[PDB]
Amino acid sequence: MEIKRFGRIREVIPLPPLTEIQVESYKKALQADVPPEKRENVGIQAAFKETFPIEEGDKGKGGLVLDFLEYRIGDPPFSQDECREKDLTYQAPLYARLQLIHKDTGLIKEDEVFLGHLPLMTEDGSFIINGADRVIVSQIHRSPGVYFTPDPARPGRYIASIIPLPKRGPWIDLEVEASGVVTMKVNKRKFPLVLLLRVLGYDQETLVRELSAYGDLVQGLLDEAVLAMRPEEAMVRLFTLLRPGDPPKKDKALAYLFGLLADPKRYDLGEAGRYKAEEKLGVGLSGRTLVRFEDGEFKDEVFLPTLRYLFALTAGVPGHEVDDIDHLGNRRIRTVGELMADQFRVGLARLARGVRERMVMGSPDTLTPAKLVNSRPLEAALREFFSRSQLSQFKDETNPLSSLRHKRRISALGPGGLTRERAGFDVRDVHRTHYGRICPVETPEGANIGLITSLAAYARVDALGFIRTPYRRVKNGVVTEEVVYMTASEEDRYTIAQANTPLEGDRIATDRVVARRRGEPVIVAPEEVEFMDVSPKQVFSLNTNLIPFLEHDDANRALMGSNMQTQAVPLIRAQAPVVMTGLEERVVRDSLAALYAEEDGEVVKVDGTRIAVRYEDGRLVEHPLRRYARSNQGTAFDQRPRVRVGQRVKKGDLLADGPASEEGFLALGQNVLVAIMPFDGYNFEDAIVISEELLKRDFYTSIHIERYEIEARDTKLGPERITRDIPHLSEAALRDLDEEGIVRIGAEVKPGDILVGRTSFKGEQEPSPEERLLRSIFGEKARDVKDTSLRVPPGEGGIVVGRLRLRRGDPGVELKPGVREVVRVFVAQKRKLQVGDKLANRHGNKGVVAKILPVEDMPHLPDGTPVDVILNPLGVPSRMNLGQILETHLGLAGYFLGQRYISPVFDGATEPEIKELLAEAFNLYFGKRQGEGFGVDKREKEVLARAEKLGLVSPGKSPEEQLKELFDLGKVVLYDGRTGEPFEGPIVVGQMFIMKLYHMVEDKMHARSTGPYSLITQQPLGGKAQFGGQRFGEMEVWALEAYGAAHTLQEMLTIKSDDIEGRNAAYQAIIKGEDVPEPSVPESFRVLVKELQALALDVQTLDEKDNPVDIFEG
Amino acid sequence: MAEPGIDKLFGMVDSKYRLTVVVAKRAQQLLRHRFKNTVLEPEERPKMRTLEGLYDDPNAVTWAMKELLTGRLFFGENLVPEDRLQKEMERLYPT
Amino acid sequence: SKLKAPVFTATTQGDHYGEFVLEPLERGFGVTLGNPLRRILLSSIPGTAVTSVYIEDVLHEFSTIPGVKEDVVEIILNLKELVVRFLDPKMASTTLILRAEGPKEVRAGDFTPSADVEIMNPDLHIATLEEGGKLYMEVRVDRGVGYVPAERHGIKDRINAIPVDAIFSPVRRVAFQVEDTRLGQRTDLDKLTLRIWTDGSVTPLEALNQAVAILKEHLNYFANP
Amino acid sequence: SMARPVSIGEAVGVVAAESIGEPGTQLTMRT
Amino acid sequence: TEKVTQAVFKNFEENYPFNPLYVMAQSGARGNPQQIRQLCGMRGLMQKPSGETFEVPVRSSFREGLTVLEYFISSHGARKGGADTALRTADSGYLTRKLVDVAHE
Amino acid sequence: TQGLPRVIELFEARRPKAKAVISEIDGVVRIEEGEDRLSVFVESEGFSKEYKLPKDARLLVKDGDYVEAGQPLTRGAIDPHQLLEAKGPEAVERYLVDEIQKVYRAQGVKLHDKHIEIVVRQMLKYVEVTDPGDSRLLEGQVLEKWDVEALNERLIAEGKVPVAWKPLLMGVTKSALSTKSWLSAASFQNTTHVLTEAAIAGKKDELIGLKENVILGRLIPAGTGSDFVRFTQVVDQRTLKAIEEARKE
Amino acid sequence: VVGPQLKLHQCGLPKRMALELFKPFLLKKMEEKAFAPNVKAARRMLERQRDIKDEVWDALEEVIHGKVVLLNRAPTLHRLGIQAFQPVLVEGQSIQLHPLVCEAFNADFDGDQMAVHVPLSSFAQAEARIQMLSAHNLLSPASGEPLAKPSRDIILGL
Ligand SMILES: CO[C@H]1/C=C/O[C@@]2(C)Oc3c(C)c(O)c4c(O)c(c(/C=N/N5CCN(C)CC5)c(O)c4c3C2=O)NC(=O)/C(C)=C\C=C\[C@H](C)[C@H](O)[C@@H](C)[C@@H](O)[C@@H](C)[C@H](OC(C)=O)[C@@H]1C
Repeated sequence: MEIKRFGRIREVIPLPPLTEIQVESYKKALQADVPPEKRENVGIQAAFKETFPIEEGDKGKGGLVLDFLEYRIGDPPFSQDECREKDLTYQAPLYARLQLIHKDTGLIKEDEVFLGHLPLMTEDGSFIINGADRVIVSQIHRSPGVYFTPDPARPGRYIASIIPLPKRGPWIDLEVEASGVVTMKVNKRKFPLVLLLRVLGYDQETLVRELSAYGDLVQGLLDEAVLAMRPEEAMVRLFTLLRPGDPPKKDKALAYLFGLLADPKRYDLGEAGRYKAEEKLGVGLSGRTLVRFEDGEFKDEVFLPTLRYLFALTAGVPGHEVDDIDHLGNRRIRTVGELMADQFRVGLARLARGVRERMVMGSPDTLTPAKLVNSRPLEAALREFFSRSQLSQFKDETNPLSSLRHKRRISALGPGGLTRERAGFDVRDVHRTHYGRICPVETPEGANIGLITSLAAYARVDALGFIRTPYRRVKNGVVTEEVVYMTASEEDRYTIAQANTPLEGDRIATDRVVARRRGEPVIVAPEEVEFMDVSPKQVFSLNTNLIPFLEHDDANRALMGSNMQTQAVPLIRAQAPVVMTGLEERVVRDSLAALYAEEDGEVVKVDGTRIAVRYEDGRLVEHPLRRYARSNQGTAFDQRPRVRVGQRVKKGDLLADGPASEEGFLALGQNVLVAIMPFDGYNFEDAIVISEELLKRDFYTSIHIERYEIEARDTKLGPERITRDIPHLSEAALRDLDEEGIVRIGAEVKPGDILVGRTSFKGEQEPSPEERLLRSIFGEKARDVKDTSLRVPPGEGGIVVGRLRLRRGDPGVELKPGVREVVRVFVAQKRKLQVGDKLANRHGNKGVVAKILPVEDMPHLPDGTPVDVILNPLGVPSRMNLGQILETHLGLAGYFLGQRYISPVFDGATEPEIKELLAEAFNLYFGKRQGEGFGVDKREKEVLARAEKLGLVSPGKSPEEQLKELFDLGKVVLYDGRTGEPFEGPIVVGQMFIMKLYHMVEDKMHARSTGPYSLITQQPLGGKAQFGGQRFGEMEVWALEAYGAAHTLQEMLTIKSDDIEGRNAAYQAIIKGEDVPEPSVPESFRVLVKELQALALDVQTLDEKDNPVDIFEG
Repeated sequence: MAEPGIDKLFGMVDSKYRLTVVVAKRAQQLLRHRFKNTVLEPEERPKMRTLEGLYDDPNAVTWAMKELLTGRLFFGENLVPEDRLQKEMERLYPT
Repeated sequence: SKLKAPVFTATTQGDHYGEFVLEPLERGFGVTLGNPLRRILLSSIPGTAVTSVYIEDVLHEFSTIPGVKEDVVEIILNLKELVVRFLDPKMASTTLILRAEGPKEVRAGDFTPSADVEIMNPDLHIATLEEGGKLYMEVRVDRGVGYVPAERHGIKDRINAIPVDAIFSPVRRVAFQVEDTRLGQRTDLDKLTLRIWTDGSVTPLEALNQAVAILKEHLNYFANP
Repeated sequence: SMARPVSIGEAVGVVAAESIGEPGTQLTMRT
Repeated sequence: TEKVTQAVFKNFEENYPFNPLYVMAQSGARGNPQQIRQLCGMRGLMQKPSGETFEVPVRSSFREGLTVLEYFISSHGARKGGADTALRTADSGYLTRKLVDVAHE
Repeated sequence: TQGLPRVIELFEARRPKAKAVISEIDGVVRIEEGEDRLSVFVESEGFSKEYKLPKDARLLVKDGDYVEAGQPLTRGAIDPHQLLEAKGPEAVERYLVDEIQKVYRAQGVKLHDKHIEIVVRQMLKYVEVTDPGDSRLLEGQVLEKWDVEALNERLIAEGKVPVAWKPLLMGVTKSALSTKSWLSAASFQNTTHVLTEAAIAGKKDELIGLKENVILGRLIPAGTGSDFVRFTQVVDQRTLKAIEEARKE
Repeated sequence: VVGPQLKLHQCGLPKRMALELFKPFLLKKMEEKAFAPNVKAARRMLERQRDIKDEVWDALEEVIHGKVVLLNRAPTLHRLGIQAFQPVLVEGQSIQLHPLVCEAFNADFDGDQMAVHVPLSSFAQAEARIQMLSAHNLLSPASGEPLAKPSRDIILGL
């Protein structure tokens, strides 16, 4: 189908590469392909240079130095797939080349040393960690610098916050107390500030000079003439107070740290630490908070002018102002590369500690490198991160958009940066300053609302990790071709113009110009303007940006629609929507879920499993197509070819489609004809009515793959064995297993059916005599082996797509101790719609299928076609998701006019334009009618008449023109399939894009009556033959109490859970047909009495008149 | 069309839950003695409808409720001793 | 296809009002039968009702006859509630004469006791007159089809006679419903319950049987020329 | 809420708690 | 803002008494006046995320779609309300639980 | 404060945010100095009370106003603790209810007063001792545990003392813990102590309430499980004339 | 899912799930009603992969007759988060809930699920019908006002 574009404002720049944050960071923290001479700090190089000139105990005295020279990343031992198949971290050996030096000089430049294994990234953006794809999600935290803030605990006061780059120094707080005292806080220890100043040579006078003026605040700094005396004697008493136990004069040892040297405090090299404090504090700075080693003393750098600024802020200079701990000029992103390198830094600082211990031990003339290095610290520290840190997610794989979204995810919680899910409110709020940097829609609904967030579309993270947006420059009048990505900080300085603003050619078009400056909306002179917006897209996330008529959607329902799309399960007949925002080409492409040509050539080999192409010279590549794989989420992602054997190629046009892709256009669901009316309570509340005609067309039907696993271990009683000779079993049972004990490819597998056969030994006593006499005499000889196979969980199953086996010792395979051999079986299902499936559109209209109607019913147009979904209107005006309506109307045009559309966000279709398209479309739909020899049947009229009385049609006009009007208005006369009559009053009808979601009734829903009760708790759970019981929570108990439901409650606590005696009395009773039990004494009572006795404490029962009663006697 | 005349039932008792406790105990005795207990027997007995039709309604609870609103039954807070009310019940074909 | 041919119960009153249930039925044919029937039921079952009234001394649709407590309309409406059936099977129309004495209650039976015409509902209130009661009547009764009101036809007989609404349709109300009965594994097979309401003239079972014959009769026409 | 006098046995204490507490679902947390 | 509303509802009443939106919101079906007036009239004055009221009102009305800035300014409020629910919801029945404990007997 | 925070604030019965001042005694008003520090006097012949107000105080009484004991003077919340001891437990009760409904009402909810009434009754359920009868004079005891030891040690076996008490404003959660019932007191955080204290003393339960009975899985003492109903038996007419034929042999 | 065809006092209940739910109940019924001689041979003849006889669904219905299920949804915020219903054998895999009952339950047909419980003692069963039956619980216990009342869509028509 053909394509119709909409709206003005052309984009000066295309969208950034999208997976930027992820891909382009690691690369530059990894400096993989750059001569080891040029490699220039931050990343792996940093962590190395950070730690490395490693002097020995007694520095430069006992010999032995050891220093960094260069590092080499290896070649990964296994293929990208080999790793996933054999559960491996896709890694590479990082050796580092180091030279050891003596006091008598050694040039022992040991030929590299293994330092540990380093995981590395896909082309995609993701990692592989023991099989399974993973995402390192990027975190936000306060940016290093000096800050202030008002005292929340102390009304009308101010604390002073000193923040270095994380895991490189501690939090320092100055806070003038309601008791004169000033106190420096640090390491969660609090000491009088003076001490630290006394160390920096601050006399009781130079304080009265630089820090009196504003108020008598120095009063509590001064009355401590107790220690304003000797610098060295200060150093000791501080050392004493801070980290106690050991009080001599070598305090300089500790005090050197949070002073000079990039040991801890390197708030910045050439970054914000200075810059920020050089702009927010009192100018002039170098690198670390206070410079230590000058000529033995400790010279000040930051501490005083902070204490100054704080003081000049409780009365203070106008222009001295509190800090916005929320401004995106103080919120940075930590990209993957940064977090990995930060963990790489932990490794070294652990290896160093180890190296330091060993140089001392060994004889100084024997020790080389390789002989000093641990290779287990780094290996472990890098291992721990990628596997175990909260910032290391699984991978949202449901559809190709999901994965993409998952990369540009910004978190607030997790490690280091530690916001607990039990904090913040303004930390949740959308800040003016998110504009263009973070989406003001597209957050999660409950609990996380505000703390998890997505990256704005055109936005990008910069060198020091602040998000920047693009703004066009305006040379007073003209709108330049030059764009500038700028800080949220470097932004509060200009009169920025909206992109809405019109332009005759390349210059402004009206004297009243809409614009924001420092946030608040302002109307401004065409000269006043300093920058422009590039596109409205700029403002929102990708998923937001996927919503056709966002204009007319209320923000709240728009978030639901912005999500959910993530939840869209790829369909067999995926199809891109009839109405788009354009963005759908690129989201597929950047996801790399789809294949594309390399260098314009010609295709040669085109079949199900391969596309190979003769390129322009370039040699020859075959590209394999992943086929019916399985997502992280059971999604089943697969590629389909879209090119002809022999044709010239598009320098990089679609070679093969993805999973949610139709012709390289994001296809997350289907477009379908909808009626907007109530049915018969069948679309009540939010329910939806389906035309079974959908199922027939294999429309909303999706493929899902599940995977099953089973292990084999050795134990005291013998080895568990993956046999095919399972005891006590028919040949009917084994019918489908190869000579091995594993199911065949392509087996229809039912619930209960054997998936993988395997036999534990188990020695439950030794068969008593007598019962061996019979066992021998009658033949059936005793056995040493149990059934313990796999078998299909109740309700699961489908057709057996793939098997897979890793036994102990296999090439690169290592599996957990005391286990040998792992079997995995993959089963596939084809789904179709069902009563209880969830369908939603991009405007946030969710709802479940409640009724599939046979074609006989279903509202149908006069020409004969019935509609496909009946969507209740009452779910419209409550929420204000008005776009969904707008989108249906165009979809009616499109249906007859036979086209697709592209109406981008805040710059798409305008009513008149749709109406014109509708007018054009009706001349056809009725053009047909009258051409095939028909028109306005008695039913249509009946309606039209009462329709003008409603006031939708023009009285005076002819029934034909009356029909046109009504049509054009997006409405039309509809017929009840059930009774040949019409519904009086026209119905709005059209084509609508809807998606089928993650959740299906298939995966929900169980019924239990009796089954495996646990040997631990003794209540129902575990389901070896059937599923497991529903739980009765505290709130359900209150309700039963609130009713008069005595027994019904008691039942739920005794004969239905752990009350074995009566539990069984129940079952027996019904089998017989007896009125259940009457559990006289509840077990849980007896169990109470006793657990108490086993502690002493008499605990004794008494009846009415008050004589011991006894509840036991068993 | 909810329950067989349920409003008329509440009226008989002093407290809601009495009706509940009686309807239970009557169904309880009704259940044990294979329905040979009825006070409504004749053509008043409650019935079902099938692929055949008109088979006795199995639910003992139902029976108690219809049996109760014929007045015939007598419930009480304390008249007749239980230890002698259990044995005397086996009079016309017991369990 | 499976299953079997259905059962037709008919719990009946005895003149007006009948219930009818065609039970187990393929998923849909509840409406596929009940709907067309309903239509025909209220629309083609031939009947007989009042059509034109002349009353002595003054005319118009709105008036008050002195000596008569009611007013022309309440007479005219009462009239409409009068049921009567035609014996002589080729009768097309009749006229009814009413002679009203002194102080009295005038029933429908106080009409002319002419045969060829049995008055179905003779205990009708017609009208009441006080002392010195003069009311003479001449009302045309007519064979017709549906509901054909006074505005369309304009039945002339005299010049002081006023035409009435013609409710010739012995069914005065029809309503049906289609729930769904279990049948073994199948829980969703249709169960159609038709409920008819008539006057005196024609019984409901009759109405339905007529109605089924009519649609059966029309379906026939669909035969190649 | 049979719009009668109460029957003895109604565990009102709890009916009270729910009754009071459920509409706290629509009670603003922003203070 | 108040007059647009009270005269969107004047219109409906006087011509179009059977309008879906109207009829729904006049009966107890769904909808309400503020909702309606956000669809047909004007969304009105908006609060910044810090209490203060944005002195440029959202002049537009869903039907005639609102715009980028109009959209953005009217987003701060959407969140410091959608969090209000989620913070009330997460606390299971904290208050009912307190209550059930003092009273159950 | 408003919304759900306020509902807690009332039930938990705490010194509220904005502790609006209330006159300890009745007399006349005498506001003085609107500049340096602001203060409202309540005075008669005899007593003369001085209340010093924050300045930011939104007091709504103009000078020389007449006034009632315990009546608000500064506007905002009343500390229902200050109210109790200065106007009564009954008077406190009626305040609480009236004030909670206030929130529920103004947000839009309708629910019976008698509901809130029941809970507020428990918030008062307790009393502290003055001059004891057979215990120590510091104990916190249930109001109608010390009712049998009040007008019964005077109804028959008179002597010793009727036991003098004072009302106490327990805050719903704190009125929760202090229950006669070790069983339910246990479920709560500190379980050792309950079981310690309780075992040392004879401590019988009685299983009055619900939670208790549930803990042991016993049959709830309400509804079908209320002594008032549970004992009801049912007998047939033919069966009743099987007792006329068997009770006189 | 919504259940508009059912009476106020009726229930959703996928036959498959109603079958498992009452299984023991159905086992003796299968004995008493002829066909299947052993209670164990009955369990065999339902289990045996699948495909249940017409004669069994016929029976399931005769067990179910007059008994109720407790439905229950979400945060059970008042007694009314638990109601009692006479269950109705249904096509498909979704419990279908009456549109009136939504008010109290605060269910919405946009993804919500409900859980179902079967009481066993004639006591529990009585207890459930008489006191907790949806159709016996018409007015709110908070304020005598109607809780099961015409709503959203029912009002539209009227
Ligand atoms: C170590 O990873 C965990 C961290 C725990 O620690 C902890 C404290 O820190 C967290 C961080 C740092 C997050 O960034 C995060 C998150 O973004 C998120 C949810 C909760 N999301 N859900 C909302 C609704 N729902 C019905 C299900 C899940 C989270 O809880 C967390 C989270 C935590 O809880 N999600 C969202 O809001 C959005 C926008 C999308 C989610 C998409 C899919 C569903 C997930 O990404 C899948 C692919 C997995 O990645 C997760 C399941 C991870 O589980 C593992 C081990 O794979 C989990 C993040």
